[PDB]
Amino acid sequence: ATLKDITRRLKSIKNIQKITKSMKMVAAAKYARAERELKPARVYGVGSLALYEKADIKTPEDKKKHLIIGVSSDRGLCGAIHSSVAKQMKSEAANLAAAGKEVKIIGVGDKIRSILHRTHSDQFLVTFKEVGRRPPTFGDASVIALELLNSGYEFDEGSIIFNRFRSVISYKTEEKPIFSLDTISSAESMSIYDDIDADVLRNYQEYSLANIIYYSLKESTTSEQSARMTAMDNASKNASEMIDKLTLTFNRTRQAVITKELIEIISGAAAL
Amino acid sequence: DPAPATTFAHLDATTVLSRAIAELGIYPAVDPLDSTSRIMDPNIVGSEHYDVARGVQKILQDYKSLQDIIAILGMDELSEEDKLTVSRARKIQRFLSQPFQVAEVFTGHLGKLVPLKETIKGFQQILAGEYDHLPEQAFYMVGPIEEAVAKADKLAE
Amino acid sequence: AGVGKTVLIMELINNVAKAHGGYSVFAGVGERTREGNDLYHEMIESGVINLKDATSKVALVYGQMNEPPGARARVALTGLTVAEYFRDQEGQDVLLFIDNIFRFTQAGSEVSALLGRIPSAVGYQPTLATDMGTMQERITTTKKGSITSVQAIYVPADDLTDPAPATTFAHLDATTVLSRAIAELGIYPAVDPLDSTSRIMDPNIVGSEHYDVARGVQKILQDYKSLQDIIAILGMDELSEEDKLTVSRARKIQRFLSQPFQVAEVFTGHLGKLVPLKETIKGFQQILAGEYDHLPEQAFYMVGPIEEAVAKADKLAE
Amino acid sequence: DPAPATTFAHLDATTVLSRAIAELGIYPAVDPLDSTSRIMDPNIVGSEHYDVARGVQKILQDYKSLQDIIAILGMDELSEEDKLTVSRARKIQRFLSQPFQVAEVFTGHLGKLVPLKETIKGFQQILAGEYDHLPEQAFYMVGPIEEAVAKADKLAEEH
Amino acid sequence: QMSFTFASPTQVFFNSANVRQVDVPTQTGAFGILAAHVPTLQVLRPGLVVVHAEDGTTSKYFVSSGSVTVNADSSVQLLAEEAVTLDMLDLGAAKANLEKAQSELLGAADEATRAEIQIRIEANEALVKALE
Amino acid sequence: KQVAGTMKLELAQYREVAAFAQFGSDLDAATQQLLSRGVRLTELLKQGQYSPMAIEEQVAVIYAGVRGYLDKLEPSKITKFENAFLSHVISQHQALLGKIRTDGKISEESDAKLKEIVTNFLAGF
Amino acid sequence: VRSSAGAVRDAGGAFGKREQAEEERYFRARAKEQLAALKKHHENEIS
Ligand SMILES: Nc1ncnc2c1ncn2[C@@H]1O[C@H](COP(=O)(O)OP(=O)(O)O)[C@@H](O)[C@H]1O
Repeated sequence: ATLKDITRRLKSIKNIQKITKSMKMVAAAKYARAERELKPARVYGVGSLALYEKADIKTPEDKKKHLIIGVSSDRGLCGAIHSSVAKQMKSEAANLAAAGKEVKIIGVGDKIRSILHRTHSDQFLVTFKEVGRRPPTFGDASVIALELLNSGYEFDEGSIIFNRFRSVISYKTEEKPIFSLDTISSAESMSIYDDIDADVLRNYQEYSLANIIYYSLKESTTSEQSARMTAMDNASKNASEMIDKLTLTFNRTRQAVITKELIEIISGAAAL
Repeated sequence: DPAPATTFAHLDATTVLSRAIAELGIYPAVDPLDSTSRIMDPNIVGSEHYDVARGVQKILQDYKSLQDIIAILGMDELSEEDKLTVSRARKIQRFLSQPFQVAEVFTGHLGKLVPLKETIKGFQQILAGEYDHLPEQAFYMVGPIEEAVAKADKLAE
Repeated sequence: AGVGKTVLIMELINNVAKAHGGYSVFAGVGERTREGNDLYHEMIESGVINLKDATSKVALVYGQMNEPPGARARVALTGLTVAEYFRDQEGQDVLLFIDNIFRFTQAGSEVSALLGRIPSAVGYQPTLATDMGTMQERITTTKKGSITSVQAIYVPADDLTDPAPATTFAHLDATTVLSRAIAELGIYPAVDPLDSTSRIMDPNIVGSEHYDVARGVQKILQDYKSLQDIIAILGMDELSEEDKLTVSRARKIQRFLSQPFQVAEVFTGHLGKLVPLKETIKGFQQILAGEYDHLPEQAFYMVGPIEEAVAKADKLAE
Repeated sequence: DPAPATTFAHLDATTVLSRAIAELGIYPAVDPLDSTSRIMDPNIVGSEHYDVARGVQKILQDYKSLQDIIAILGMDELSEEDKLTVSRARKIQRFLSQPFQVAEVFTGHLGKLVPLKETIKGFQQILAGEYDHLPEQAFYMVGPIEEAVAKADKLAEEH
Repeated sequence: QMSFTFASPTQVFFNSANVRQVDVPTQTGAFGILAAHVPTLQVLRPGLVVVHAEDGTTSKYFVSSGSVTVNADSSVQLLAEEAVTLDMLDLGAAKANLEKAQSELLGAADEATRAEIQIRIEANEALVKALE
Repeated sequence: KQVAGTMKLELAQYREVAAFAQFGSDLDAATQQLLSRGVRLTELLKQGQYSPMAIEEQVAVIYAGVRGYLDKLEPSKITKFENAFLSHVISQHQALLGKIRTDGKISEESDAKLKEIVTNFLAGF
Repeated sequence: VRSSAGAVRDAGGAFGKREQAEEERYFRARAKEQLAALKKHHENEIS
C-alpha cells in the first residue's frame, strides 16, 4: 500500500510485539511463583485423595443427582485452557444426561460460565469470579465448599475437572470424582474403618471436598500461568516474524517513493 | 500499475491470479475476492447460483478480516462462530482448487471438468454444514464433492 | 562510536606493521576536522605515528568534510595510490583503512548530480556500480603484494538493501561487527562473535582444524545465547548438568575472546599481547574439549595465549 | 506536506482538526495533543489555567498509551489506577465537544458559549474525580459542567 | 511399617516419612497411632500433634483442624488446615483473645454466633493449655 | 562527571524495563527497584521555561536523586522537593556550593557535607 | 522507523476496531450501573 499505510501498520505491530513480550515476562514471574507454591499443595491434595484411592467407593449407579465442577480463571489469552475444560464439562454433562440424571454445574471462573451459558445455561447452580487474579488459597476452596454445601442441592455424586500441570509445555484435562456421605455409608469398603458414625464420616467428607477443590485450584492456576507464558511467547514470535516482512516492504516502498519523486522532478526539468 | 489499471476497464470478466494463493499450493491461484464478472446477476445466472457465489464470497471475506488477529493471537482467541467460519473458509479455499488436464505432467493427478451444477451443489453443501466433520485436506485438488468425500474416507484409514 | 573503532584500527596498524613489516594507509574520506585531529593525536600518543624518528607506520590522507564533492570522491584514490606504491614498488602487504565508505558513494553522487546526470534508483549516480568497482578493484593481492582494505561502513536508514550498501557488500570479503552490548560487558575488542562473518570460513581455505574450532565456538555461543533466555525465565536451577557445563564453557570462551591491545595499555594497564594464529586455535581447542573446566572464569579475562590464562589461574590462588 | 509544513511557522496558534476525532463524533474535531499556542504559559494565562491544560493533555496522552494494552488484554484486566485513567480520559474527550450555533442544522442541539471560567472549573472537577459517578455519555455535546450534571440526571430519570 | 504424611496446605512436614508413633487430637478423643493401628477416619480439633521418629526423638506441631486417616496398608495421612510449630506462637495474644471470647459469649446474639464464639474459645484454650 | 556517570547508567537500566511500568506488580524486587529509581530520576530532569540552573545546583539535585535519598518518596511530589530543596540549599549552604563550583569536584569532605544536608532536609519534609 | 504510543488505534486494522469495541462494551456496562445507581440515589434522596 501507500507508504503511510505501511508505516502505520508497522508502528502498530511493534507496539503489539512489545506488549506481548512484557506480558510473557509477567506470566513467567507468576508461573515461577505458582509452580513454587504447587509443591506442598500437590502432596496435600494427593494425600487427601488417598482414601478414596485405596478404599474404592464404587457409587451406586442408580442415582439421579450429579454435580460437575469446572475450574479455570476469569482471564483469557491462555491457549485452549478454558476451551478444553469447558469441552470436558459439556462432554460429561451430555453423557450423563443420556441417562436422565439431574446434573448441575458450578463454574469457578467467569470464562467457564460464559463458554457454557449457551447450552447448559440453565443447569448452572452457582459460579464464582475473581479467580486467578491472585494466587488461590485454602480460603478460596473453603468458600467454594461452603457455597456448595449451603446451596440446597443434595448431590449424590460429582466430578471436578481441572488442568493438571504435567510440564511447562503440556497439561492434561483431568477429572477427579467426589462422593456424598450417603455413598460413603453404603459403600461396603468402609466396613474396615472404625469409629465411623455418620458425624465424623461426613465432617471428613466436607473437608475432603474442600481439599479437592483447593488441589484443583492450585493445579489449574499453575497450568493457566504456564499456558499464558507459552501463548504470549508464541504471539511475540509471530509479531516479530511479521515485522520482518513489514520492514522489508517498508524499505522497498520508501526507495520506490524516493525514486518516483526524483523521476518526476527530472522529467519536469527536462521538459523545460 | 498503469497498464493493468488501465486494462481493467476493457474486460467483462476479470480473473486475478495471485502469488499469495499459489504459494499455498492452491491452483488455479484465482483470487476469489478480486475476480469479477458482469453476468453475476440473479436474473442471468439464476438465484441459487448467485446466492451460493455470494455466500462463498461473504465467508471468504469474513475469514480474510479475521486473518489479521489470527496471525498473532492464534485461533485460540476466537469466538466459536468465528472458529466455525474459519473452518468453513479453509474448506472452501481448498475446494476451489482443481486439477487441470494440462497440469498432469506437473501434478500427476487426473484432470477434471466439474459441471456447473456439481459446483453449485458442492459449495451449497459446504456452506450448509454437511461436511464440518471432514478435514480441510479432503478438499484439496478434487473435482466434484463426491471425490472430496471419497478422499476423506481414504484419509480415515 | 564508543565501541573501540579507533583503538581497533590502531591495533591492526601496529600488529600488521610488527608481525608482517607492512605499513598502512588511512584514507579519511569525508573526515570531520575534529575527528581527524583527534585521530592524529591519538596515533601520535599511541606511537603508530612518530614525529621525531622517522619510524611511523601510517600514512594519513584526509579529505575533509568541507571540501567540494569533487575532492571527497577522489581522496579514496589518493589513499589507494599511496598503498599501491607500498605494494608494487616495495613488494609488501599493506592495510588500507577507509573511514567512511558511505561518504565515498555520496561524494560520487553529488559530483554526478553537479555534472547533470540523471540520478539512478534512489538518487545515487547512474555509475554507482562502476564507481565502486574502479576503486574496490585495485584493492587486491597481485603477484608483488597485497592491499587489505578495512572499510568502515554506514548503512543508511538501517536499510541493508539501499543501493549504497547493496553495491558495497558485493565486494566485502569479510565483516566485523563492533557492538555496544559487548563493550558494556567489559570485553574488548567489542567484536561481536556471531554477527561477524567471513567468506573464507571454508575448510578448503582456512583448513579443517581451524574451521572445526571456529564452528565449535560459534555453536557453543549460539547455544549459550539461546539458554540465556531460559535462565532469565525459568531460573538457573532447572538446567541439566550438560546445560550448566555449556554455560560455563560459553562464559569462559567469551572472556577468552577479550585481548589486551598494545595501544590501549593506558586504559587497561595490561601489557599488550599479539596472539599468533596457531596459539589461538590451540587455546580454543583446549577450552572446548574441556581441558580447562577446572579454572575460574576471571582467569580468562584479558589474557593472551591460553598458557597465560593458566598462569593467571595459578597466580589468582596464591 | 510542504504547504502546511511551511505554514506552521507563520502562526501564533494552531488548532489541528483531526479526522480520527471527528469519526468518534466529537465536534469540533480539534486534536488536543496537536493544537498548540504561544500564550499557553503560566505567566500569560495564569497558573491554574496552565496546570489544568497540561493535566488534560497528560491524561489524554496516558490514555493513548493505555489503548495499546487494552487492545490485547481487554479492559477488565487493567489495574484500578488505570481504569480510572481511561474512564476520566473518555469523560474529558467527550467534554471537549460542544454544540455550535451554526451546527443546529446538523445536530439539532442549541449552540452554546462557555466562558473561560466554566471551562477551567469543569475540567478541574473532571480531573479531580468529582464526577466519577456520572456516565461518560453525560458529557457529550454540552456546555458548562452543570449542564452535564443536568443531562446525567435526565438520562437517569428517563432510564 | 508406618508411612506418615503430615502436610498443611501451605507446607509439608513429612512426606511418606517413617515415624514410630504419632499422637494426634480428634473430635472423638485424642489418641495415638502406631505401626499397625486399625484403619480409621477422624477430623482433628484444635490441639497439638506429637510425632516420634523411629528413635526416641519427639516433635510437637500445633494443628488447628483437619483430618487424620489411617489406612489398611499402615499409611497415616494427617492433613491439617493450619499446622504451626509451637515456636511461632505468643501467649498474651491468645490469652486476651480467649478472655474476650468468654466475655462476649454472654452476648447471645444468636446460636450461630454462640457456636462461633465457642469454637474460638476452645481454640485459644487449647493454645494456652499447650503454651501454659 | 562524578554524578552523571552513574545517572546515565541508572536511566539506561530503566529504559530497558520501562514497558513493565504499567504492570508494575507481578515482578521481582529487582526490576521493581529499577523502575522505581528510574521514575524519580526522570522527574528530576523536568525543568521550566527560562530558568537555567547553575552547574553546582544541578549536581546537588542529581546527587540527592541518584545516591538514593529519594526512593522513599511519592513520584508526584519529587518536583516539589526539588523546587524546595534547591532553594533551601541556595539560602543556607552557599559556602558548599561555592566550594563545589570552584574546586570543580565533590571532595569527600564536600561529599559528606552534602549527604548530611540532604539527609537533614529530607527528614523534615 | 520507531513505535509511537497509541498506534494500534491509528492503524485502524482489526486490532484497532477490536480495542474500540472492547472499550465501548466495558463502559456501556459501567454506564448502565452508574445510571441505575443514580436513579436509586434520586429515589433514596426524596426522603
Ligand atoms: N581494548 C580496549 N581496552 C580498553 N578500553 C577500550 C578498548 N577498546 C575500546 N576501549 C574504550 O572504548 C572507547 C571508545 O573510543 P574509541 O574507540 O577510541 O573511539 P570511537 O568510539 O570513535 O571508536 C575508548 O575511549 C576506550 O577507552
